[PDB]
Amino acid sequence: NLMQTLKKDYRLVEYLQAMRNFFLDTMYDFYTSIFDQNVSFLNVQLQE
Amino acid sequence: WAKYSLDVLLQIHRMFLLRVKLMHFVNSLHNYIMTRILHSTGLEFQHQVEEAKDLDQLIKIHYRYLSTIHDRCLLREKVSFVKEAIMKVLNL
Amino acid sequence: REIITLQLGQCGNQIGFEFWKQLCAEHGISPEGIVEEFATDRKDVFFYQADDEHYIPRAVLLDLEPRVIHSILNSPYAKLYNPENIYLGNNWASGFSQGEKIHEDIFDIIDREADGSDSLEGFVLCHSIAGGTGSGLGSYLLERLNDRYPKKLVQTYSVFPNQDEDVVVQPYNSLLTLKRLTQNADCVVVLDNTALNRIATDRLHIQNPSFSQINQLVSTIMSASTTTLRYPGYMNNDLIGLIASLIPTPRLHFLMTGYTPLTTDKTTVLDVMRRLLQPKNVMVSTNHCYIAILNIIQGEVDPTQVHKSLQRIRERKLANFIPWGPASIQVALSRKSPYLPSAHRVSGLMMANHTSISSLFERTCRQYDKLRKREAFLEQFRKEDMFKDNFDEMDTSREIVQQLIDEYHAATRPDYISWG
Amino acid sequence: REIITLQLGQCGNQIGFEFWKQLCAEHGISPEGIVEEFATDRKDVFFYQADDEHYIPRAVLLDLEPRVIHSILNSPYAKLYNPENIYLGNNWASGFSQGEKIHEDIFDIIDREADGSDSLEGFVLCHSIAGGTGSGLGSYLLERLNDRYPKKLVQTYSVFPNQDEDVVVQPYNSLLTLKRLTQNADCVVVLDNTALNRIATDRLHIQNPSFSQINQLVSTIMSASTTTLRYPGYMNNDLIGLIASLIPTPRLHFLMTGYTPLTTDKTTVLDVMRRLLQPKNVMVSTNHCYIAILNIIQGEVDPTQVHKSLQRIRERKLANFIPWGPASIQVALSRKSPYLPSAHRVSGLMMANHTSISSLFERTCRQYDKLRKREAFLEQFRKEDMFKDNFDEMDTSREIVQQLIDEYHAATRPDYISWG
Repeated sequence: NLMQTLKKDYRLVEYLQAMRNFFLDTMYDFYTSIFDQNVSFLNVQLQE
Repeated sequence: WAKYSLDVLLQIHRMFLLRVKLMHFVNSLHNYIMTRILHSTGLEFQHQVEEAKDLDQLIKIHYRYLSTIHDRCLLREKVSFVKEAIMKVLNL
Repeated sequence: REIITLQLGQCGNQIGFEFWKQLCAEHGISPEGIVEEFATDRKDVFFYQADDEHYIPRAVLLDLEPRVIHSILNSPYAKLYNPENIYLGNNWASGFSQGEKIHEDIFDIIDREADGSDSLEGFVLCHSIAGGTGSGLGSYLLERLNDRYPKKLVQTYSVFPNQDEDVVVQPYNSLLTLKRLTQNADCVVVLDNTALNRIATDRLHIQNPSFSQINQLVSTIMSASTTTLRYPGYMNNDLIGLIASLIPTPRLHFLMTGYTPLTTDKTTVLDVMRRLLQPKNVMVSTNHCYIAILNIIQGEVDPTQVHKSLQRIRERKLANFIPWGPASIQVALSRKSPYLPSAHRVSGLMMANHTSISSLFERTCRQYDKLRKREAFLEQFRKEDMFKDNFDEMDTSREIVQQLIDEYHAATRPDYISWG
Repeated sequence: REIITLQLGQCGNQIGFEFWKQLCAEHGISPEGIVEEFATDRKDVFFYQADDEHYIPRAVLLDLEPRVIHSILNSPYAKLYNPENIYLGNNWASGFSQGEKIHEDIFDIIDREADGSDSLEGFVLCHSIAGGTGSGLGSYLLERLNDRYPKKLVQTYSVFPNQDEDVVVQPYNSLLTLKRLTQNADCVVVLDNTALNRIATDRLHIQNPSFSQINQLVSTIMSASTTTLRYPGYMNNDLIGLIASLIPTPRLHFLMTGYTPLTTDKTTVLDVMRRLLQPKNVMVSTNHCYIAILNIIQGEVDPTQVHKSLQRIRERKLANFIPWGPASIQVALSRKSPYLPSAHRVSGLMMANHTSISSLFERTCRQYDKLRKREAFLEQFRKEDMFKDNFDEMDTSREIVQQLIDEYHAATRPDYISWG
């Protein structure tokens, strides 16, 4: 029951899906723009 | 980074053989690192966690998922015989 | 990123029409563009999110003596794409000269759609080689595109002019167009009309409607090649990455077409790999050796299957190798598309750089050499005379295609520190 | 390992057609090659695992004045085998000269299929001796095969030219072909046309369709002989092991055919052994003594039955012995094939080296000697004159077959430290 209501609210699978997508298409484009530094520059490129 | 540095370029036609001579090597390595480890071991790991009904085993299957991908993509020890080669072909 | 597709000529507008209809049926859109409820994807590669809730494709509609383009006009897929840029034969010189005198406003049409999308990856040209309508205008527009924009990619889906054929200026037209293809393009995808004709007369018993069925084949191939861009993967979500491995040098940029089912009208990766490597599941029909092959598969793929299949492909040696280096068949995995028919659930296609296309080139060169030696098959076309009274462009194109054949044969050698 | 089967001439293409149809019905394949659900076996001996999921046999299709080969063309078994290598009489000299002038591309056809399979064990020639169409071309191709590849085996399934026969050059043709058979072959399987004709007119009451029924017999024998290769046993899963025991020396390589049911249209090993040893269950009809016999049995064999049967065969002495050594009838056991008709559940066949075939050889030599002494039966064939104006090849073949008869009679002796 506890594991059931952990996958219907506070879904660990959701955070897992986000995790392994914040490395490896989209994060390619973000880093290739940096190819052409600074730590506050990265925040504003990342939020774009 | 190494793949995009080798894939941005637009002697004579001779530079382009040197392009293939390195670009193939990094491309095959990239295919290995993703598919054979980070997606194979991921695909078994999902089918394991969806049948965990316990608090305790859920931590353990996760640690035994990271620590084997951390072995297969090696960082645990022998970074003076595996890591250095990858580092110097980055300078290539 | 985003691809702007250009279609011109009757054959080119035909294949663009069937390709747009194929992508309309594939993605979740109506022929008006009405959104469906089932649509990891992308709908911004060929499609603009356009401004009446129709994902209107960025397509340049060009007509030259329109007959089938009129049928494209009164059609339910004319509510999918029409940014209203339609602007007005049987020869390369006529189409070239007609494209020359009006390059300005059609370049403004190109500029309008270039301003239309936020990003750009390449220009895909729906083209027919020595098709009359596509010919000449296509070569001139190829010169305009590669000169005006040196920072982007140019792709040309091309047929090889052999349809069991009367036009005797066709080798001259194909030779001049091939000169433009070698010099003014980054990559060329070439198919054989006779090969697709043989495959069509094989799988069915059709003899008369061969054109429309060939259109089905090329549209399926064009959807299959850009599935990895339209659906987000890990690599070849841009064109240049797929273009990079097969092309080792700016002269060898001509790619063979393969696709392992010839059928859509159980299976594993291992069987379709060995079924792909024969030259009679290739839709383009001495030592002949591939430069580089790349295969992309889409289906219910077990990830161990590609691994041991590539094992079997190695120790069997059923693929032709490259002497001067490693550049081999690469396994790529893509997503199975929604609303595609459920036959051949594991289905793969290949794009490959082979030296065997040099044989087809020198065959057409031999036909040109025959008609050029006889000097009775220029027919004295007036646009051909007025365009070049000395006809030295035919000699220059012959020199360029001869250098191309020599570079092909030099790449065949174990030394490619010997050039041509 | 893998066997590449060669068929040539109208009679040779006839027996190859019936043999391929027999193996198609035997193994789990359609006449297209579609896999069945019931198929310890092997399907890689005569069959390539070919590239449209049809187990297409590696067969060289040769035609010379085709009449029945046209009927082979429009047939459902033309979807089983056709690697598209068909390339174009009544004399040995004509077929020899016609094969001589075009040896290059047919050798390229041989090279194509030699590159086709991964391994090779031998070349089985569907051949007819003095059949006109098969004759001459078969002898020339035998010279080409044994000269070009000295590392492989050459097998020739051959008939003995006596069909109760008009052709009077037939002894000359058979004599020249027999010279080639003795000198350019590793092993020859010989049958008698008159023996199979007698057996066919015995078991049925057919007089006119004797050819087709003889084709059934030789195809059944050819399937029965290679059952031990096609189904994995312990020995004679390669050709050379079965070839080894019967052939004691390179001159005596001619093997008699036996098969103990003459019927397929309860039983034990003991009865079929004693039924096999008579010379009237042999399908090839002074002291005459076998060199070596080998029998292969297939069925529901109790393993004690072969043991006590061989006991009975010893103390009865119903087989002809070898003086100079031990070389006797050997019991081999093979698997009963799937989808074979359930008559004679315990069924065996034999291959044997007998000196009695020397009698048939000297009979045909006597016919040649008669027509050669009379000098009225060369008929002045123009290819025979132009091929050899002096006709010394007939004398050389006569010398070789005389040495063969002398070596046969010397092997008959208790001393074979006396040669010929």
